Amino acid sequence: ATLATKKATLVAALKDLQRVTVAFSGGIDSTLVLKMALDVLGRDNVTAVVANSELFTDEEFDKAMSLAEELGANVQGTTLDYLSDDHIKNNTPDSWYYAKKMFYSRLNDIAANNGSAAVLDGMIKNEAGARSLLQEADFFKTDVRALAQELGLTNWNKVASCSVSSRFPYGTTLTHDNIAQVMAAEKYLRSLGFPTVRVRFHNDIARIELPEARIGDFLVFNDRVNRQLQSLGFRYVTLDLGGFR
Amino acid sequence: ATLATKKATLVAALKDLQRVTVAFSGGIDSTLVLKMALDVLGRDNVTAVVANSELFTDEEFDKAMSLAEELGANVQGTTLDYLSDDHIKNNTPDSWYYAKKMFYSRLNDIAANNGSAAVLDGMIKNARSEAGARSLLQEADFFKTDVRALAQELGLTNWNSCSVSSRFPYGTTLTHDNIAQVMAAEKYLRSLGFPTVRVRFHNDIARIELPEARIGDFLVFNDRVNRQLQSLGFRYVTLDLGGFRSGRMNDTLTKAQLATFA
Amino acid sequence: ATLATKKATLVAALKDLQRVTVAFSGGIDSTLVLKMALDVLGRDNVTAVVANSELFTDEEFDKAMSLAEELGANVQGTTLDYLSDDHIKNNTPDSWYYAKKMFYSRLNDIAANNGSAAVLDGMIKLKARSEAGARSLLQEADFFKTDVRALAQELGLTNWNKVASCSVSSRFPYGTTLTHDNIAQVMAAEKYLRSLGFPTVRVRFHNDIARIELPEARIGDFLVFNDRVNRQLQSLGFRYVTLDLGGFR
Amino acid sequence: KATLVAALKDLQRVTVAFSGGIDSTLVLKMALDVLGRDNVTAVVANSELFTDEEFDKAMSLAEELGANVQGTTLDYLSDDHIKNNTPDSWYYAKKMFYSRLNDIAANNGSAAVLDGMIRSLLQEADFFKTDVRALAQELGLTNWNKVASCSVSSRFPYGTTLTHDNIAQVMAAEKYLRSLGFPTVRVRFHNDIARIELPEARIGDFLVFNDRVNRQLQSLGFRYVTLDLGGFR
Amino acid sequence: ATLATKKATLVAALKDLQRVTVAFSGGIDSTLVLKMALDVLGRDNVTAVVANSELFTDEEFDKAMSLAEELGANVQGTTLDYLSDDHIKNNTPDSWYYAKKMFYSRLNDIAANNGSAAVLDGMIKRSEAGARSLLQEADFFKTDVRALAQELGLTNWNKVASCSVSSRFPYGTTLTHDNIAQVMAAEKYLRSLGFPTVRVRFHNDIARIELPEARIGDFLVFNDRVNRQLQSLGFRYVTLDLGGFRS
Amino acid sequence: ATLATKKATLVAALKDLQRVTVAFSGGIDSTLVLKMALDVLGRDNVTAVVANSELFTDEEFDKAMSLAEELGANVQGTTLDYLSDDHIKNNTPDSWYYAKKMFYSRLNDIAANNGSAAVLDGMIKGARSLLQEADFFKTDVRALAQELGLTNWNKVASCSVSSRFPYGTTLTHDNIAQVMAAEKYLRSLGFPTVRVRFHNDIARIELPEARIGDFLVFNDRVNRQLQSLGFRYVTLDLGGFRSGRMNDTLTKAQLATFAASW
Ligand SMILES: [Cu+2]
Ligand SMILES: [Cu+2]
Repeated sequence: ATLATKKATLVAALKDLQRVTVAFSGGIDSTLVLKMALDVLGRDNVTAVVANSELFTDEEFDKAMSLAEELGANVQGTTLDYLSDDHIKNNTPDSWYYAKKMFYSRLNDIAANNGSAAVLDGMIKNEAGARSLLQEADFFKTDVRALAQELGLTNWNKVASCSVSSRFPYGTTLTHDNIAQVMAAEKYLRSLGFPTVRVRFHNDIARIELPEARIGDFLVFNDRVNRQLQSLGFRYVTLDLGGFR
Repeated sequence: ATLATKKATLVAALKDLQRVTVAFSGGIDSTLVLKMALDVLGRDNVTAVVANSELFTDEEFDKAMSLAEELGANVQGTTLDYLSDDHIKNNTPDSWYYAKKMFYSRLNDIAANNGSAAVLDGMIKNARSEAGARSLLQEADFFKTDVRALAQELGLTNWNSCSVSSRFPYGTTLTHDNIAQVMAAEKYLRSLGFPTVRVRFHNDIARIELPEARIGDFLVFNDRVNRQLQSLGFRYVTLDLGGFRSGRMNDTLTKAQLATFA
Repeated sequence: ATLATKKATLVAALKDLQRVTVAFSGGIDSTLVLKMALDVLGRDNVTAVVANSELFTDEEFDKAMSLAEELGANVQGTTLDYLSDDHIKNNTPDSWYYAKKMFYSRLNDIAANNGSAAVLDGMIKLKARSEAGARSLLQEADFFKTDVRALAQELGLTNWNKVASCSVSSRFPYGTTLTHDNIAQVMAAEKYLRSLGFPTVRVRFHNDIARIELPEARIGDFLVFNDRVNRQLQSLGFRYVTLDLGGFR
Repeated sequence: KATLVAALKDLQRVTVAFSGGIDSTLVLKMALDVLGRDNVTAVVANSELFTDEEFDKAMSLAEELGANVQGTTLDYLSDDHIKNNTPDSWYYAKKMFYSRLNDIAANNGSAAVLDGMIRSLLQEADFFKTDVRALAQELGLTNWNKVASCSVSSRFPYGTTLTHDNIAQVMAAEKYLRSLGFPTVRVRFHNDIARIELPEARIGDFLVFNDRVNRQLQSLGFRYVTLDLGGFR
Repeated sequence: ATLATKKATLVAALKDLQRVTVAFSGGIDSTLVLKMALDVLGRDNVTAVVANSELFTDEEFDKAMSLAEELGANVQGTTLDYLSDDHIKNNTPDSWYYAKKMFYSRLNDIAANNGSAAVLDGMIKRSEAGARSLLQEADFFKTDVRALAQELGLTNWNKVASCSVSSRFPYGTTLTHDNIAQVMAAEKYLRSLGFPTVRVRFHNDIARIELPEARIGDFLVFNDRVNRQLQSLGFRYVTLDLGGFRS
Repeated sequence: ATLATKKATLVAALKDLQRVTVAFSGGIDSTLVLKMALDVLGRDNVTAVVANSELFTDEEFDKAMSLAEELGANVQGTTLDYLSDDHIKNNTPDSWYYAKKMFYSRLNDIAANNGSAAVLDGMIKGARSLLQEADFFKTDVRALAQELGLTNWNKVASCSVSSRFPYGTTLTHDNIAQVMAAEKYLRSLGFPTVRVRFHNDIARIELPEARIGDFLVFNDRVNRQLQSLGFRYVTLDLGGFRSGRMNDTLTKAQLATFAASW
């Protein structure tokens, strides 16, 4: 279908739910849903929820909270304790399931206790107690961008967030100390101009993953990065030859 | 002139023409023309035509058709055999004209059989000879800023390319095989992060043109490119030292010696 | 307060004024003011002014003019001669105050001659601005940078000048006296460098030495351009052309 | 030079510890010249801790200098201090080396074992690398081994158990990296991680090889192939 | 099998010939033959010949000529016109054979008219022209050549064996006086920048430059200068091979 | 003329002079003169003098004096105070002459005490440059230096530190030490050929252009180290070391007018 019929589908689904709770991450999908909900139902029928957790950065949460206020939404912070579950804490291969369970269950309690008809998230085309309307309307990454520019949406988080769990090998126990170590290492690298980066944790070895197109530009920073991540507790600071992923 | 009077000129020409067929590329100018024609004459008086060829990728054909449908237009696909004209197949320096003639001839066949008064294109101020293609934006004295002024004014925000003939030296015969070879090499290079790229074809040699500011970024990919483009059929994969568009970024002395050497 | 009440105060202030002249830079603030004026008073009561001078590039002036026209405004270009004021010519710490004095004084002349009630600028929550009686309507209505963006999305604004282009005086040490020739030398050097793909760049002037500042993340990309930049900037009159090892700032 | 000639003449029958390097090569012929080919045997050790290419180049050079040459084979991994790579392993390895040479020299009637360190008669004659270079050409010597090697144990953490496999893995990886033009290189072994040390001035020249080195060192058994940002040392 | 036995064999064969002419390249093998010939037969029975051609550079001919003087030998330069043979001129895969055939035949004109018994070259462990490889008949391997060179105090030879410029041309493209000079000047310019092992491969209007891959990073600073220099030499397009040297 | 005949010219020249003094810098030229003199005249008639000054590093002095010992030459040190001359101390464009005159007067003052006839230097193609008289070129010195078994010279040319300062600048112990410490730090990093040009608070680093890409990994360490030595701004010259010598034909001629404009 055309973008007009996909948008009309979205409006009808929203009109029928009447009052919604929106899982708000700050990326372009969730920003589109949140802004479409506000324009169809108005601020007082839309609660935006932003998850605050130890597995994502303080910077991403702060920008999301302020982004929802900029979009004109009542925004709420909720705090998740992902490490309270033994599967997540010990970083087993199915941790994604226990983490997403804890998230949507908290979001269901929020929407149940404020009278919302569903929880909305930003899943698109190409979690059963969530409605992903963009995927129900057959939106693709191309469509979300087309519809966002039409509404004048302009200020979402342009770099993808993933849980810090992925920086640790399966079986490694996540702790406050070693999560903080990875977060400070990745934060410093982003501060040098590398928004997409991974510091993979191998105890005394840091393995840095960069997009291969940036590795040439990184050379000027070797020695400063070496000394900075050593001051954080790594003994060996390395650059992965395979690049990012 | 004022932007308000240039628009009134454009509507007068549209209202007077009653039924039109628009060559629609997906760029801002063809998008403006199509949307003004749709707004002045209504959906059942406007056929949007999108051309599919061997000289362009299927992806641009798909995105042009999606843009015309999203504008709410009756859209028609037509596919051309550019390689059946030997001025084009043998790639002489004027193939651009014989290609545009073949294109405008098919568009005038479409306009004759659907009862439209003219064929419209999106050429602005700063082929039609024998066809009768009217560039109403240029007839109403539109400039690139005026097209954007009217496009924001009408709520247009979603618009989208060069013929593959430019990748071959004059006299080299274009074939389905060597066209596909060039298109795949350019696509693979784009997938590595180089959106502006040309793979110039010299039979068994591939000559890659890059913006000079990216050549340093490219080195990590040399061996992968070399082996990828060798599997695409090139024997030698090379990088042009002048980069993409030679001379533009040189100093006033060697810009003048790089132009004299052309 | 809410966005919509600060919007209403802003609409009220415009309605009373009827005819306005807008100092238009192209950044998010000036474009917000200009767009609120166009939508409250109509195109025929809103003159947008863009200043042209020796201390800024022809490229930034042309984009500001094109942005105002593209947003649907009647736009006017005014050329200021900042080097005729001794305070600016001598490159002292108060040169900016005299430059903005000369700007607001010209804008009050443009506004008298087209029948405008106020001069509007894009300041949000300064001595020259008040003395000239120019109005910061966003600042009166208690806008902050987040409100400016909230309102700009609400109105569908998505192009403004994201670069904060800076006066060329910052390329000279305090006390070095600006001339037409050494300004032109630096301006051509930065224009040449931007044309190679380096949009954020400074050519600091140390008499016969040019000291180029690049973001450290770009210096590797620069290597292929060493010899061309060396000869181009010498042909502009520098004896020595150098690259700062510390980078930008 | 006068000092060196004095000491060798007095030693009558000698055996030379032959490294293949320029210093060691001086001592062999320097001696062959004053004591005769029949009473100077050159021994070159074959081990798992040094490369086959360095062993093969040394022995043929001793014949090239005109010497009775012997290859003795040392099993350094038979010592538990070496096998487990403790901080004093250099001492237990050096004992096994010089003890095998004192067996060969005792057995063939050699009066001493000599090596090339600047008994180190070259160290006794106040030689430095420059003095060694002028005198070596002086007898028309032009062929040694220009790369002076270090034991493969330094590629392993203290406490890591050396095995035939993990040594071979390290040796093939460094051999590949040298083949690409990086003669000074270390492949430090961290189980599934390979950590490459290059001189910092070569790291830029290396970029063109990232992807090939990654795949080559994985096919050698590493899961992750990395480059140390601090560089060589 | 010993070196001494191999040396004596070489000495015996030289004594037998009495008057010889040596094809002298400057490499270590041709230097060993020349020095052993001078020692066993004396200066007036040994002619050293150095070939001069369009297929090699002038400074490479001069360095071999000056090295032959350093050994104390009467050396004469001879110049070959390789481009006169169509097998070489049109660059067929057997062009190497006709060049070397033309080479050894000129050496036999010189050896006939100076009364020499054989033409000697340095092949180690031709057959048409009767040229003798005494190092090959004396069972020399690279280590024997090196051992004997040290014995005689030989330390000066060409360590970089030069290759005919024919390898810069594809099979079938015809060599001309101009396109050789074009390729040789291009390579000379690239060496002057600090890149000693390099090839400028010729593809009509395209130059395909081969560099060792580990130097390609170092090359970037010269791109534009190399581009314009080789265009001023007559190439329309100047390119760098992504596969590197001997791709 | 072969090496053989030019060497005999040199050997003939040495025998006639009987007693010599050799200006020994440690480069390839002086080492050839010094080693040829000993082989013609013996250790009892070849006085070698090596100069120590404030304009050169202690590393050069010690490296030069050690070599004369290897060549078996009687070698003595002499110390020159170049900073006592106002032409050298204030670095005017003829500073080079008054420095070389002050050098040669010490070398001839010594000549009489030695009892030597002439004083010899390594000038190639009352001083005497026998290599220059015998028609030696840079290539001839290399061939004869191998034939005589010499492989020690100082392989990188060293020049007086005066060239690191603009004409008119007063040389001091403070600024000389600053320039020398900056250069030694850069040499310590793997760049044996380097210059730190002194422009008051600006350091301008000259590198051979083939090394500049290799330098990027040290930008930050060099920036901070040279600031600690007293420079405010640390910069890299875009023209490099010996600007123009390695440029294409057109742009070499253009950088040569740029040079001669000052
Ligand atoms: Cu880059
Ligand atoms: Cu390098």
